[PDB]
Amino acid sequence: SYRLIAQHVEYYSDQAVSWFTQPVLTTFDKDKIPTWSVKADKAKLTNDRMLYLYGHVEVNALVPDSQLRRITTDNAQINLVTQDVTSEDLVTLYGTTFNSSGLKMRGNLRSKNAELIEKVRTSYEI
Repeated sequence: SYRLIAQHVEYYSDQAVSWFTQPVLTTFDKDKIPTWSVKADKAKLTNDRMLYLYGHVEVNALVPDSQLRRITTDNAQINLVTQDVTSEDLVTLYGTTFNSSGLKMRGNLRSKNAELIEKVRTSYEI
């Protein structure tokens, strides 16, 4: 369950793609309680429900029961059916007990897990 709100939108039927200006995506759990908010400057939605997010991507947790609180990156890709998320850019994961930075990320909004792939630094270091 999700909602996608945006300002300008263009849909082109030949490519079957929508382009959104300032998308705000809200995902919801079994009971329609909002659980994640995802914002970006711009997004492209494909025919098979892959959301590509571009510019100032920000993922925020909306429930207290999540160790991962926030993710930021220049660009990210979400599958809206399985809730997988990826970024191939620099990423910052804000958690409950420390924050982390690295190059690239893979994760899932339904399990609430996210991992950085390379060059990983934490806020508690040194």
